[PDB]
Amino acid sequence: AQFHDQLKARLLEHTIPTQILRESTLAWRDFKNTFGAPIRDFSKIEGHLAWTISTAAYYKAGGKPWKLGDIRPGVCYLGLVYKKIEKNPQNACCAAQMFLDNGDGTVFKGEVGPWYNPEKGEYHLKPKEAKALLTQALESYKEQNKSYPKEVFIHARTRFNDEEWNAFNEVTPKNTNLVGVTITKSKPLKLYKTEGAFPIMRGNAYIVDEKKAFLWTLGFVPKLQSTLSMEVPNPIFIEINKGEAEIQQVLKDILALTKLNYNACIYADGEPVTLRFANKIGEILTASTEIKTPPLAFKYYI
Amino acid sequence: MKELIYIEEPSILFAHGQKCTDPRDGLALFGPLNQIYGIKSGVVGTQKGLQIFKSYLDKIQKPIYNHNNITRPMFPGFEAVFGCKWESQNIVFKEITDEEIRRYLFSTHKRTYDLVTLFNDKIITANKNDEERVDVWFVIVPEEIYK
Amino acid sequence: MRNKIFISHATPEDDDFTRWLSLKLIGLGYEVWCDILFLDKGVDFWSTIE
Amino acid sequence: ENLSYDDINIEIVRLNAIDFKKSWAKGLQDLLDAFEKQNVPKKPKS
DNA sequence: TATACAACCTACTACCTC
RNA sequence: UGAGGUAGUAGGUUGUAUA
Ligand SMILES: [Mg+2]
Repeated sequence: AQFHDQLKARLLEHTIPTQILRESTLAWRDFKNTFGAPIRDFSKIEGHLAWTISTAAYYKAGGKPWKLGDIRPGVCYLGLVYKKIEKNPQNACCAAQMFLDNGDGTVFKGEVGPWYNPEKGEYHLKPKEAKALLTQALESYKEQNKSYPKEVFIHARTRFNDEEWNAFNEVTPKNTNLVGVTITKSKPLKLYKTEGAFPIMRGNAYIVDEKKAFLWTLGFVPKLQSTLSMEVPNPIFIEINKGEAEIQQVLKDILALTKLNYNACIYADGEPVTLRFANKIGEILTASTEIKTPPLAFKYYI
Repeated sequence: MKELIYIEEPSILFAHGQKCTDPRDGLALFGPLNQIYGIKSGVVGTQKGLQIFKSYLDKIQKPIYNHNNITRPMFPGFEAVFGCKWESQNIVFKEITDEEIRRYLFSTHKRTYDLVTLFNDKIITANKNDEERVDVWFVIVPEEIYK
Repeated sequence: MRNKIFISHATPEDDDFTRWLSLKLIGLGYEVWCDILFLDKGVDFWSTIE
Repeated sequence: ENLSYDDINIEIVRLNAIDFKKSWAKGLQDLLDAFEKQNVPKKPKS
């Protein structure tokens, strides 16, 4: 992992799109091993390999393969991911933003300038950094769409304390609402099917409470006539930690966010992409030494 | 008995304002949204790396199939799908000599800095001291720089 | 200008009755549009009817 | 989608159209279903 | 500044490929 | 690192209650 992240950070310094391709991926039949058996056998997925590589190359060259259409107009989705640096053991926070306005165009960027927190644990933000984060996000949205958002949809893999929410409400304008959502991906629930030998279909949700629910983002998809996972699919927990919102719109937004994944050509992924891309940004940024103002575009990172 | 609710599947907008649920199928039927005329590439690596990249590009210029075509849709071909030209003729090579790696690679904290320095300095001097235009740079990592 | 009274018929037969009706109605002071009397020559067949 | 079924010119107004105003794929599938129904000849990875 | 316990958080290696 | 997933192994913070 040192090679990839260091290369991408030191070229981020110069804003040059790049793609790393191992020789084994492109020529797998030649690198035989253990009595004439390729280490990796792309004998039946070569078309999928071409799909993924071509889509990544097209996206990194300045083209959009597709766009999202069914998303609520006038909201911003922020995904916060914390990466620990143990080179003081500080915790760095990097975000990714997504909003749609003024022509049904989806603006998917990453809010960067990692905001640190000098504690061993404490996966939270101090008031100053939270204020800076929200101000930057709102200014970006207003610059793009010439107006302030009607609502902000903040989601993360952790919870929010009262300090962060107080700061967020302090920087929030007069007519903007905030909603906090936490997406945990390992809580032990498993719904086996009674009769068939195939897993539960994707899109099923259990509303345990007015503010908590489970969602099946994996499993059997009818169109593909196969499963997007293996063994038994695992649901993901969703909780409206802070703010007032309905538990159905949240789930629809989570699925909509799980749709778009420009790094691969698949039907969908288990987790929303706003957090995976933020995690990639975090790894790349913390692999380097110091960057004053990092680029926001996703081509340089992914 | 703890009823379950069902949420539909979102729709993504492809070209011509059309909607689908599988990006592969929508791309194969309608196509991308915007028009970039071509992809001018650049390759950094050994001569074998350039040969392998050229062979792969030649392969992907024409249709490919899988075992089953319902789970994994086939590949029509790059120009059929994306409408862009990405060919092996327009390649800007920057060769890494075998002696360079064989002397520069053989503490696993400085070697992984030195090799990155090699590749990045080549890319940067190509970007700043050349007239040609390259939009995406390809790094063909050999089989000894990963293990 | 909803004043005309459209009359439809068959092409080869059922024409004498239409002519009689159109003449009587025009004599009574109404306004009648018919394929027999009206529909000047050289005009598009169906666009004017529509 | 902005042309109602009640504003057609009078030459095809009595024939039922094929739906292409919502999704092109479903209209194309209807076209092939009709073509197979009426034995339209074709000459074949199709 | 530590023993024991629930509740959450991240970070690596190793194995499949429908 | 073409990607996705399933698991395993390690630690750490908070909250009591203790000394
Ligand atoms: Mg990638």
